[PDB]
Amino acid sequence: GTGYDLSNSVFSPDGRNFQVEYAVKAVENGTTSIGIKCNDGVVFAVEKLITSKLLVPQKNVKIQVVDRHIGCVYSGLIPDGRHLVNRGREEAASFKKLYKTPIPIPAFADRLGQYVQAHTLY
Amino acid sequence: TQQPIVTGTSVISMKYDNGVIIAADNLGSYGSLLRFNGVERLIPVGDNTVVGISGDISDMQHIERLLKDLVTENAYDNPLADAEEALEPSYIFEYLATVMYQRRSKMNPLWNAIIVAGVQSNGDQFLRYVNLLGVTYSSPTLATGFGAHMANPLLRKVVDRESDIPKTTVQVAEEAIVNAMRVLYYRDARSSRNFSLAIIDKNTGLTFKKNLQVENMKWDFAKDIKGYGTQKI
Repeated sequence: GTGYDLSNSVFSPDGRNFQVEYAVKAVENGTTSIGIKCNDGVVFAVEKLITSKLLVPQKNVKIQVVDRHIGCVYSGLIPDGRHLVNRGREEAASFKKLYKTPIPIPAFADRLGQYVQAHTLY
Repeated sequence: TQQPIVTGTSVISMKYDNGVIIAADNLGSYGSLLRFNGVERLIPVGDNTVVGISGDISDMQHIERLLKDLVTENAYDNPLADAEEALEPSYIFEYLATVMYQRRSKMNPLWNAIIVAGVQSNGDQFLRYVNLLGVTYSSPTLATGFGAHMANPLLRKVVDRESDIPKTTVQVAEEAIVNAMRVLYYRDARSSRNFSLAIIDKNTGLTFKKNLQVENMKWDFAKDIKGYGTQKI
C-alpha cells in the first residue's frame, strides 16, 4: 500500500529508504560548500549567508578540525554536522590512543561512514 | 595501588625577574640499574609552559600524551587557540592537579611528582608543584626528590623571599640551576651527567636547551685520600 516513507529503516517496494532521501532534501536546502584536492593538500571553502548586519564577522565559524590534520565542512542541518564532527573527534582520539599514528584519512572516512550508515538501520 | 619501575630523579626549578627556569637530567633508572640515557623529562606544552616530571616513567609517558590531547582539544572550535584562548600555565596545572588527586582517591596513583613552570599571558611567573598524592604548593624555588634536600638550599640562597625575584637576573638564575645540577650529580646515586634545561622568559619566550653536561667538577683532591683511618699509603 502506502506509508513506506514514515519510518526510517523501511525498504520501499523498489528497494529505497525514503527517510534518507528526505534528509538529502535538507542538505540541498543548505548553503554551498566545497573541497578542492591539490597536489599536496586540500582546500575547503564554504558559503556563510549574512542574514543581517547584526551578525558578527568573521565570528560564526563553520569549518571544523578533527585531530590536528583533518578539515571537515558540511551543508544542511548544522547541529547534525557538529554531532558528526564530535563523533569523528572521539573516533580519531581513540585511534591515536591505541595505534599512536594519527588516523589516516580513508580510515577516518570509514569511521564517519559506518556511523552515518548506522542511523539508517533502525 | 602500584609500585614504580623505571624512574626519573630530581626536577628542580626557580623563578627570576622575568620568568622561570626548570631542569631535569636525561635518565631513567631501573632500581639500581642506570638503564636509559635518552629520557627527556621536560615536557613543553605550547610556548609559555614546560612541565618537568619525576617518578615512574610509564606514568610520565601517559601524562605526556594527556598533555598533547589537551593541546589538540583546546584548538577545537577555537579561532583563538594561538592567542587569548591559548593554553595557560595555570590551566595545565589545575588539570594535572585534578587528575593526580583523582587517581590517589581511586587508590591507583599516577606515581609521579610534577613541577609546572611557565609565564602567564599577563606576564606573571607561574611555578607550582603537584605529586602522586595531589598535594600542591608554590615557592620561589621548587624541587622533587634529592633536589628537595640539596638543590633547594642552594637555590634559596639566591631567591629566599618573593622580594628577591625582581632582583634576580636570568644569568644569576641560570647559574644557580647549573651548579645545583652538578651538586646533585656529586651526591645523588640515581642521577646523570647529561640533562636538559628550559627557560621561559616573558620577553624571550621559551628557550629549551638539550644535551647539557655537568662541567667544572672538582675531583683532584681524591688522590690525597688514602685508607679509612690509619693507612698512610
